[PDB]
Amino acid sequence: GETTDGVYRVMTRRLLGSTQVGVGVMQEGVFHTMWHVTKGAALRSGEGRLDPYWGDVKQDLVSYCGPWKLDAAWDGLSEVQLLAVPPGERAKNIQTLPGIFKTKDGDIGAVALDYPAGTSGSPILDKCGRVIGLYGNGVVIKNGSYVSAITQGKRE
Amino acid sequence: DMYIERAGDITWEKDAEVTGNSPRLDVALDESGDFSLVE
Ligand SMILES: C=Cc1cc[n+](C)n1C
Repeated sequence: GETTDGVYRVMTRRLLGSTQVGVGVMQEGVFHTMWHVTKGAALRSGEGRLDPYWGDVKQDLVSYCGPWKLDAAWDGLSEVQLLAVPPGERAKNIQTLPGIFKTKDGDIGAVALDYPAGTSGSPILDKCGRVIGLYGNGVVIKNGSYVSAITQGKRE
Repeated sequence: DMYIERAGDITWEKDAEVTGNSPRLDVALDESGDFSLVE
């Protein structure tokens, strides 16, 4: 299958027609997406198969073919870009200054951008093009708008 | 049966569209991976 680094759509033919359920990142031979997109199921890439390797429901992350490779972090000051990949639409970069999710276990960056559910797993990047996390696990605030955490895994 | 299809390279775009605010929110994360607002 295709193992070239980059951003990929995650599709299914189980529902009506071909439906985009999410997005992911291929880096260093490992496919990275959010757990809620695949539910830990195996994936196809052309004629090849990608098996899950690590996952965690609470972090809402999953890696295929190897361990989680993404380790860049938001610096807490600079604007970032969401590389949104919406269903049936071309990949597009959106620049934004993240907000913060404050939790009892520390603070996490958060992006206030609203895209269809099928955009979950789209990468958020810093100015060097490094992936600092994935978009698509967040909350709906007072005025009904969506705010996603910048969700990043640990590189063992 | 799920499958993947390449959608692009991962690069920073100079002069990309700039939008979104930066809210500071108190949140809780449950064991099922769901975030909720703390008030
Ligand atoms: C990726 C976007 C997303 C995930 C969950 N919701 C409600 N939305 C709008």
